[PDB]
Amino acid sequence: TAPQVLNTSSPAQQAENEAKASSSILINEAEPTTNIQIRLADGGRLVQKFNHSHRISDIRLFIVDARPAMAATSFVLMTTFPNKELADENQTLKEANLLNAVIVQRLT
Amino acid sequence: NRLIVDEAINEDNSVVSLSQPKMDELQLFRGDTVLLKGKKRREAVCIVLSDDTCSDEKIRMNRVVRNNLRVRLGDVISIQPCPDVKYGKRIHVLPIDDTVEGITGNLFEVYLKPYFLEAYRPIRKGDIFLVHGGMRAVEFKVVETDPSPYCIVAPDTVIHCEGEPIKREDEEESLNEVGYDDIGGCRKQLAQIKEMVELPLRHPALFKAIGVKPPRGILLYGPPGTGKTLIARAVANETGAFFFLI
Ligand SMILES: Nc1ncnc2c1ncn2[C@@H]1O[C@H](COP(=O)(O)OP(=O)(O)O)[C@@H](O)[C@H]1O
Repeated sequence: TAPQVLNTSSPAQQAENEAKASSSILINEAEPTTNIQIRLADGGRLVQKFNHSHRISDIRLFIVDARPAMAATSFVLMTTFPNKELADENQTLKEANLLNAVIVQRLT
Repeated sequence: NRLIVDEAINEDNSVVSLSQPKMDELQLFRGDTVLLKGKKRREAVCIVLSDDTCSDEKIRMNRVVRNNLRVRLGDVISIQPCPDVKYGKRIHVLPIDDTVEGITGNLFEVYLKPYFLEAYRPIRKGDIFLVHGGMRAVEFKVVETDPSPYCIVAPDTVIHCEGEPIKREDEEESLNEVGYDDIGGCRKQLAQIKEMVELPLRHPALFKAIGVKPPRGILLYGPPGTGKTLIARAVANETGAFFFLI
């Protein structure tokens, strides 16, 4: 449907960008750590590196810092099978049931 | 991945329950492409991470993969991440149990399209699931194999309509489920059989510790009339070897 982004980045800098995006999110050891799983629909690659309590805007910041391909491309994440979308980007993970939930990069 | 299973909640494979503290303990990937294994060498892929109705350490699977890959409720369910598969193009138009109970029509728009919520069927091309609109008891065997491995399909392209009914005999004709419990108490010699087939049981590693395999060839001795077909088929679908009886 919509235009996507191919593998335009270097293979040797993807792990460095993933480490930079992992270090961008603050890590606290006083909370039960929730492993938020994100899979993008631009080829099937998927990573996970997160803390316990954050926001959906922090997930968008993690996606922007992970790769420079979809940083400027408009994208709306979603959860599969409530038939719902992921609005209210300032909401936390526990209130909107984002505890390790399905995140699918959908391009509009 | 060896853990106890939850009881049934719904009757759809397009909704699957979830145990989130156990996924916090384990490592499972996203959603639609997650492998589950088990009996009869049957690898299966469907959705997880969708409903979250039950509690931790027990997860509901669909009934068509409750009877398949296990024996009953209370068994050990296993999970496996199988991501990054490709996209298929309109798997089966052909159901195999209840085509004549009703009307054919377009043969895939009638029953698949009211009964999905963007779950584009990542099931084995030849595997079963009950799907119909009203009566909700129509299985299928997939004949359209546009992707080779376990893959989801693209949303709503066009295919042919060559679906014809067959009697539902294929699963117990070719993949008849038998286990250790399905032979009526031969454990004086069933243990000996299990000892003899354990080195064929997916194990090349102990062949250097055994020298030559003591099963060069095994003879079954029994009275005329006891039957040996299911006894010889017991190692089929428990080892996963190619049976090919003649
Ligand atoms: N020891 C046994 N345990 C369970 N079923 C048996 C046993 N012996 C015979 N049968 C039954 O006899 C029937 C016909 O036997 P046959 O097909 O000749 O070989 P097999 O006995 O290996 O199945 C089968 O339906 C099978 O269930």
